[PDB]
Amino acid sequence: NVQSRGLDVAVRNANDGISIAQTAEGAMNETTNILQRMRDLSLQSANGSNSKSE
Amino acid sequence: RVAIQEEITALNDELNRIAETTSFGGNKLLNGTFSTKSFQIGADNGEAVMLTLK
Repeated sequence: NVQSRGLDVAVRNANDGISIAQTAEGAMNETTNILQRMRDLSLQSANGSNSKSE
Repeated sequence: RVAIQEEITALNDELNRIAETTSFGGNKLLNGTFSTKSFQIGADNGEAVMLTLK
């Protein structure tokens, strides 16, 4: 009985850890998308056609 | 000979006007201030080609 109740808590704690790892990954999804945009801008800015203004 | 020289000087001033005014969005090209500019053609950095305008 003690092991069954403890195992029920264990699934709850495993799920909570899945929740935190899931949320952290979701935020890093947009960090990747932002960095990719910064990389496209950098490549566009490396061209010699641009003057200082652009 | 002086009459021909008049059109020679008008045309010579025409060449200097072309050199000093030709531009790509205000970026003068033919007056020698363009010098060498590298154009980035590639998905990764470091792949650029040097265009020289004289």
